[PDB]
Amino acid sequence: IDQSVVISEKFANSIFAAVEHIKKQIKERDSNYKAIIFAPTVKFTSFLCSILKNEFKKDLPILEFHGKITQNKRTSLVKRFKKDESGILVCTDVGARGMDFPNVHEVLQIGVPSELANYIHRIGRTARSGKEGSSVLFICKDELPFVRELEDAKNIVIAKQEKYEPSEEIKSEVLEAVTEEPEDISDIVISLISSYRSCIKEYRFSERRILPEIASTYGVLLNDPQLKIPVSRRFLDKLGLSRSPIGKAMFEIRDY
Amino acid sequence: SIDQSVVISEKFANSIFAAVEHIKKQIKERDSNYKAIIFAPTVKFTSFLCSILKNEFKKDLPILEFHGKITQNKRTSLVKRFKKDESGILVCTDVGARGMDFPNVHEVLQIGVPSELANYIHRIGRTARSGKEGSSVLFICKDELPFVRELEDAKNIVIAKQEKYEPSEEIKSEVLEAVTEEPEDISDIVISLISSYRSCIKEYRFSERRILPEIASTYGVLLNDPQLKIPVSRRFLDKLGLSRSPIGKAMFEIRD
RNA sequence: GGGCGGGCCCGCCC
RNA sequence: GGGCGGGCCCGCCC
Repeated sequence: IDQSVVISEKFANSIFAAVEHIKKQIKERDSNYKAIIFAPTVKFTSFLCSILKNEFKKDLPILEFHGKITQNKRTSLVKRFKKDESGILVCTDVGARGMDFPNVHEVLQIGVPSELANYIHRIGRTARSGKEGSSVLFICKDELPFVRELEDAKNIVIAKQEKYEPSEEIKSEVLEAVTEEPEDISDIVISLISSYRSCIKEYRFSERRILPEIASTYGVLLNDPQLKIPVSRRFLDKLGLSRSPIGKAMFEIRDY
Repeated sequence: SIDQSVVISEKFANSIFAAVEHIKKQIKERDSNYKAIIFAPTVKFTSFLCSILKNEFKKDLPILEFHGKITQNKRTSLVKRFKKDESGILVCTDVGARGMDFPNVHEVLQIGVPSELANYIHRIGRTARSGKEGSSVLFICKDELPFVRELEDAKNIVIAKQEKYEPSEEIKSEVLEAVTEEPEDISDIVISLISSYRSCIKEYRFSERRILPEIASTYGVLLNDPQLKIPVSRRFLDKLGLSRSPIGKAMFEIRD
């Protein structure tokens, strides 16, 4: 397994990095690309499918797959993806139940996994039964402590590292194809905020840095970097970031 | 070291009385030095059992409620507490088993069959530990019996002591009077049992035509009107998929 | 001791 | 789509 890790300045930029990477692979392989792309939350998984569809609906079949997909539909698109020699399966850390897919070229990871163990489980889906394979972990600056934890804990090193700053061209291409409304982007980012908040201690993250960055994804996606997430003073209490400067950095109070 | 027995009652509901009587006896004989685990199929039913057992033995013993929908903090504490207690009854579902090794447990009671054939073993493991003696009592009803035959054929276990049980009018009144729950709650409770039992029919070779009406009849029995059926909407009956079924007519009273 | 919310997943049934 | 049971991680209040 040829493991690599693409670091970006902002969490959001991991999205672009991934889209670009996919475009390159499709061009080189003439649309003979079959990859699994993992995501931290269900809402963010669906969000990724939209983008990937708007980008590569024509070239590849984009498959959404997570816990909140009904069992019938889950059984059918596992069978389908087993058959497909081309397509991208976007999913969360779903159970291995019957997740043995042949001829998978790459496993992509946008953002760290919920728990340290899953990193191993994810890359297992490629380079099996003799075939070659690659893994690409797209993270941001503030997620880095995860890689260190992979070594100290599970004793795994990622040989190839690389920085990434997105072109103004790619940012516009992606964001333009985003049809979701602000209320949906908020739901999406909040699910990320909660996910990342849950794995701070485990990955020795810096709360004061990581949360604001994740939240900033809201503005970045709505093409207004300095626009913060609108919430009620009550909702903020419900998150427990009410009297916190981190909260003032992440959110815009609107209780009037 | 495990003295296994099984008390068969005519109706599911009667297993409740059988258990309460059993517990009273053990308390009398042991002068309240009784420590037992009593397993239950659903959460709501577990809580319902705690109410009864509290009204019956709050003075003599500590009654502890323990299931998946108990918050992790409260779960850590009452595990510690029960480990320490030399007297008390833990009412729970097939929870855990993350460190569920409780010392000096005298009996494991089981009201109704377990969800999985395997769990029967797991449950009785909690007694007769590290040399000490222990006993198991399985309270079931006529229609659950196929479970015992399945235990032999599959798991190759035989329960030596059997006993048929028909409750006195005295005990029925003692228990039911202490029940503070309202009819809407008794409906919620029985429905959880209806669904639990419906999920383990094929596995235990139960007769749907017999077992479900019996479980549902628990509603009347508890409200002291044996022929009173469970009130539900034609919509709710469709949600369960027992709409055009005679079994549904036997279990429910339609109010569309 | 009591109350409440959030992220991910698994098993079984209709 | 719904139901029953369960696992892991996180936050808040008294």
